[PDB]
Amino acid sequence: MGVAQSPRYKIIEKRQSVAFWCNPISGHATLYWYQQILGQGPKLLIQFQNNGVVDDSQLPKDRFSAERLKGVDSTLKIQPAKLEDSAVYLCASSFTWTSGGATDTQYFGPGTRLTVLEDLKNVFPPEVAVFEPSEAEISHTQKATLVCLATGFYPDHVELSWWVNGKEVHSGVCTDPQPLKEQPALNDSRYALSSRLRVSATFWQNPRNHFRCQVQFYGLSENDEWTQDRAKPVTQIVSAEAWGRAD
Amino acid sequence: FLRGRAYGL
Amino acid sequence: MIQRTPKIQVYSRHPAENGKSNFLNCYVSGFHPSDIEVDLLKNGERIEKVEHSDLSFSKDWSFYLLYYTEFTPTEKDEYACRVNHVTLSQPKIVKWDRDM
Amino acid sequence: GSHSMRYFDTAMSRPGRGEPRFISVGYVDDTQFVRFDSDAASPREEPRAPWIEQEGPEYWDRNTQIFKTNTQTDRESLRNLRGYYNQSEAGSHTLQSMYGCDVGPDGRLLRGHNQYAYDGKDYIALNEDLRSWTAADTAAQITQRKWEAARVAEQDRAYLEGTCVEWLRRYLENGKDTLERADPPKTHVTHHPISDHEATLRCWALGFYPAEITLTWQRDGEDQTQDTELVETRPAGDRTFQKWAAVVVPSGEEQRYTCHVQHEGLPKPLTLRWEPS
Amino acid sequence: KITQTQPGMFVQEKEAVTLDCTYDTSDPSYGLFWYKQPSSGEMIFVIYQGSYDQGNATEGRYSLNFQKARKSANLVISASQLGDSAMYFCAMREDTGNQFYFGTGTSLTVIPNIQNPDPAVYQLRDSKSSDKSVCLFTDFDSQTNVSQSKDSDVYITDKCVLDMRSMDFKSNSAVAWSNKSDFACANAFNNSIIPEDTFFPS
Ligand SMILES: [Cl-]
Ligand SMILES: [Cl-]
Ligand SMILES: [Cl-]
Ligand SMILES: [Cl-]
Ligand SMILES: [Cl-]
Ligand SMILES: [Cl-]
Ligand code: NA
Ligand code: NA
Ligand code: NA
Ligand code: NA
Ligand code: NA
Ligand code: NA
Repeated sequence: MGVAQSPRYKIIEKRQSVAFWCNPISGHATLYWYQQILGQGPKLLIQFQNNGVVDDSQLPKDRFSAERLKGVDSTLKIQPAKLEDSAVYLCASSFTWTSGGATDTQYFGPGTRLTVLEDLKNVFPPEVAVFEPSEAEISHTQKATLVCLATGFYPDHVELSWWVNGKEVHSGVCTDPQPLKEQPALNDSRYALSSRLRVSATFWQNPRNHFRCQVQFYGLSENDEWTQDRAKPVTQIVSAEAWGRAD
Repeated sequence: FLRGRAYGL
Repeated sequence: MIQRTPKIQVYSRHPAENGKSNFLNCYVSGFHPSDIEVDLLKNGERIEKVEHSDLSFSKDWSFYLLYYTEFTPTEKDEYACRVNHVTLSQPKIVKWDRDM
Repeated sequence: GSHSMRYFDTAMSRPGRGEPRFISVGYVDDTQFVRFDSDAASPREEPRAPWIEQEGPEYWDRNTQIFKTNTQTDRESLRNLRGYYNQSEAGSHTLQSMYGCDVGPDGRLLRGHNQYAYDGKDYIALNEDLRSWTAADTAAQITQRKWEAARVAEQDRAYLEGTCVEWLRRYLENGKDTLERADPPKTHVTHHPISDHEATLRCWALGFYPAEITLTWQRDGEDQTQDTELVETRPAGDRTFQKWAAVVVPSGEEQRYTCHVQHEGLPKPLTLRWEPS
Repeated sequence: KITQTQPGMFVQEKEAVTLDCTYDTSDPSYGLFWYKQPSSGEMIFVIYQGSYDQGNATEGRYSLNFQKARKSANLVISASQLGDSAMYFCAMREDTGNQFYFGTGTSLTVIPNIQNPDPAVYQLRDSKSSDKSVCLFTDFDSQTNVSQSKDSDVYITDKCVLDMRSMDFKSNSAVAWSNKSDFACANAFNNSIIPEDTFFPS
């Protein structure tokens, strides 16, 4: 269960429209939509009790709308999107909203990250390279740090993850909280993001161990128009790999 | 202060 | 009980003293369902501008109303309360009686 | 002293006549303080007590929101109810709810109420423990199941133990001059000759608050009841109450008859007799 | 109105933190809610306090220091882990109000008690494709802050905490890179205050 939402990321050109879907905790009568601008907390857009509105005073007049036709499933829509709409759209559900007790507490979904761009032609997939650990690091600390560099991607719609022998690895990992503007001058600047997987010296030196660095990019879809020379920057997995080194 | 009824009979 | 007949009481706010200003009440109560028509009558003619409490109900679920009006009781002015409800095949009229 | 806050709610469908009638009136003890009614009834000229008016327009907007919101639920309630009882769309039906909290002298909860009636017959009630329901019949059992699955008792317990209590205190503080008064009954006995043989003695209690009162006739001290004709306690219309007790007595025997009033605002239970003035 | 001041907030591992939050209500009855938002910004509900409940609210390592008269509802995180960062949001639900009022949010970074610093700047040779060369300034201690470079074509990240859980080991790390030919690991962090005992292998 949990509050479900779709999609996780979406790129829209200015003036286009978006839909956001949300599925409340099964049986929750109340459903809220929030907008979260970068740097702020969530601010209520609209609230539903079963299939009816409780409050929508903060629904941006005539760009934003929302239905919950059958008091379950709900949908948030933005028709003409402005750049200012770039934000995370969280929905949340609860049993009640004025009980004045615990059943008021709101459980949020994963949220949808919306990025509204001036032109879709500025969207780039990441290029990702693995960097093998330095020899000195092995013969000094008895452990090997692989470094992953995901580069030249835009917008900031990526999730980097390490894969050791077909298994996504929880621990010994370090991804930057924030990307780097590869050319701080330009407004729409492509991004860089580094990550570290430190394993033991033993584990790295075995050449039957497979270290794969994976970047999930969320970009354009099949339905997005695209006229550039390079291929359309679709949602895709760009990944780099390395084997263990005996040395 | 009124009470809220979120769940019908 | 889907249907309950109204209890009507017609009385004054203060004990009636001929010539002194008062309020005439018609308390209509214990009825169900809610639809009801109440009129205060002075010598048979309907008293225009009567104030009333709006529909509420008791712990037994039966609804109640108070229809009241300002009035100066006189020796031979005859007040009454006409009430119509689904339980009444015809409008019930209760004469005001000072002693009650 | 001790107090009660209660709300009385109604939703009456009116097929082919208009939209359902939705009413919600609140009382602290025997004082109406707030009324919401889908049938508007004047430009928000809606019977608010002065000490509610002092609460902001935010209080008022919010309670209005909850009301409109409640009507919405209650429409769903009506629909489901006639499904449970296989009733056609054609009939008019009434849903009623009664809820609120009884606080002690120390402003803490004694009892929480929350019960429902359909077409003037009890349907479902929140038990005293505020954790369970009694269903009046098979139809109400569907409601009960639906409500235990959806944890409604918990939502209602929260209102009754939290919001109800806390606001009732806020109300009792702000309206102390009104709400804490106990107006004693102004009493008297009148004589009403029926014949040469008999006469009605009428024992009156006027202007009292709260409505709780006891009017009893007695003979030499020995109680009646079978012969005492009570009338239903009734509003004066000035936020005060009236009741009278009558008994028929053989002429000459008036002094043998005693009226016994008993009221909250009366220091000691009073005795009256007829007195030819 | 919620006011959680402090731009950010730091704490040692295994230590306890207080995240300040002062509300403004005037209502007789209301509720207070704390929510945490990690990277990958999901809103996780942590703790609830009703203005009327008797004992203060406790939930696991989370605790609400609710002071009605001073109108403050500080969140108390005890025995802090690394996974406690996380931006934290304070929210008030007041009977009279029409929404959860969320604060601007306080970010809490949890510093690891770095347990034997051997500062090093290693040079990671490529796997294959990428004209870059990557420097890893690693194993340093919590007292050192990494500055991003003053030169156009050199990118330097920011201290990031590795957790090797299995081996109890925790490691601070920072990465730098460039395409420019005059870039070696020696001068990579010449804009940062690196420890005097920083190892530099050739
Ligand atoms: Cl539905
Ligand atoms: Cl009228
Ligand atoms: Cl009508
Ligand atoms: Cl309808
Ligand atoms: Cl009407
Ligand atoms: Cl305090
Ligand atoms: Na699409
Ligand atoms: Na009857
Ligand atoms: Na009229
Ligand atoms: Na009473
Ligand atoms: Na009575
Ligand atoms: Na203190």
